[PDB]
Amino acid sequence: EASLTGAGATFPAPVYAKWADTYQKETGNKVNYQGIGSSGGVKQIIANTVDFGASDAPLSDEKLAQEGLFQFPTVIGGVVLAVNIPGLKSGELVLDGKTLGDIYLGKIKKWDDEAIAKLNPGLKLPSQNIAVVRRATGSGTSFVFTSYLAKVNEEWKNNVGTGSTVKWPIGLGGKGNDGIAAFVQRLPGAIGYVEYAYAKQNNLAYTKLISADGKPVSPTEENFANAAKGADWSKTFAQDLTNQKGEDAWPITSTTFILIHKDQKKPEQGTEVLKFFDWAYKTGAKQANDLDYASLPDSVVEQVRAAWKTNIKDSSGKPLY
Ligand SMILES: [Cl-]
Repeated sequence: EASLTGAGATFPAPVYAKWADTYQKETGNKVNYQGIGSSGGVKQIIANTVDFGASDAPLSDEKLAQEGLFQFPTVIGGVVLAVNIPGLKSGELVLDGKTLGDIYLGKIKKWDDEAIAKLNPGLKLPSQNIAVVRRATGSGTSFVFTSYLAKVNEEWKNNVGTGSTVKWPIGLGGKGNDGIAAFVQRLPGAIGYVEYAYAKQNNLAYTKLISADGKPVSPTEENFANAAKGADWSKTFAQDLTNQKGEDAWPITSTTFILIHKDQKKPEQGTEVLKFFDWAYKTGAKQANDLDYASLPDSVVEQVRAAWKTNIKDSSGKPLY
């Protein structure tokens, strides 16, 4: 029986927590996961204060080598826009990239604006003020969201850019994916970006979006998976899943990563960390789908196992997988 600690991204916390609970019920091993945001996860693993870190933003090959870290992907999720709009039911409103960016730039202030009406011919939109919400500190969800905005709105790209943190043009700060969810729920007229599970599990309304190919698409497990169908995983785990071509490709999709040290000074802990994740790939797919996270293809989990044998070892150089 092992006692393990992980910390980082809130984007996948719902599935890591469920995996952890089930794993304990079946093997007795205990995994404690702290959802503190991707930046804190990177800082904590580098500081050796946790057995494993978690970040939705991938570290470059050079940064990994500099810190003696190894990175591997777990699941595929999707970022959606949770909204609190009077009269409209969930999934009713459609936004495109350009207009979404204009809302986040503060150019569009009301829900019945001409640009939103044009995208929604049949809807009776309210004259409600839009209340924009965003993340309070360094966030992996913010990284994928701003990575998307920079591709579809040039003004955003040139003045604000992409990052785990950016100089937000407008918007109240919410802490964690759960904080943005709670803000949307209490604020009539609100719009906030969150990983899908955070909107669905809290019964929040969300919008549809226009794919890179120009078609309206709904956010679903299958549609997040579709956005990764063209990913050449064999080249690198650090795949960009925003604004991808293809039928029913959710435009704001992303995978997420686990970081661990290659030279394990507590080899028993590392050995157990790998067993937890392997068990998850082997048996946890139903738990991931129940939460609407798409599973990585078997080919990718095989890449991860092969890489574990080659990179994770004790101080004498013995492989831990
Ligand atoms: Cl936060």
